Amino acid sequence: PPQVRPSIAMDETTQGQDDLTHKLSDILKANINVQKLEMDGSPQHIIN
Amino acid sequence: MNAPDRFELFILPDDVPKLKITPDSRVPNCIIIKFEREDHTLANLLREELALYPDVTFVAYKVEHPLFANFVMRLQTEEGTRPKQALERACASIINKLKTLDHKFNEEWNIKN
Amino acid sequence: GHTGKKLMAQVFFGPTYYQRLRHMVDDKIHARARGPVQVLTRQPVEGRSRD
RNA sequence: GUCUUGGGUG
Repeated sequence: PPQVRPSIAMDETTQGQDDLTHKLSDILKANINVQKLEMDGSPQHIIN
Repeated sequence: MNAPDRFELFILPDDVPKLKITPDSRVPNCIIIKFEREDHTLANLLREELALYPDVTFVAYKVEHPLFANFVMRLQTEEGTRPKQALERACASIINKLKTLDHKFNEEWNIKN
Repeated sequence: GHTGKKLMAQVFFGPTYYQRLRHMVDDKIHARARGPVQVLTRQPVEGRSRD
């Protein structure tokens, strides 16, 4: 939940996500990129 | 921010008496006096005046804390005498001594002119 | 000073150069009953200036 | 309101 990775406020209008949130976003991007290889051309040096 | 006022040393509040007398029951004919808003100036004067009376058997004072402007005085007297009466007697005697001292100082100062 | 009586011992007395250091008690005294907490842990924040 | 760096105190 967001409690484990809360955001914060820089100057009254700004927020950066916690490290875990950006890490989870990167994991999601990696997952979707994986689901973009077994659906089309993939010369075995991109799947790995 | 925690400093008390410099006039609470001498200015008596309205809820604080100047003088408060309680008896010491352990020994006969003894009383404990707390003087508020006073210091060593009155205490030592009174103590050394009272210590020289024949009928005063015990007299002492202390200032329990320097940050609080009061002192407490223990005074005992013999059977006939009351410590209170000895206290007025000492006050009157010191008043007379200061009056004589003032008269002689003024005369001396005039002669020096 | 209280009695005007002489002190039985004599006192080493004279001028000495002293310094006023930057550490004053009024810059250090801090108390907290309840106040702001941290976002993540919900525990009291760190700092005299932050309460 | 957050992270690092630096100067310090007992």
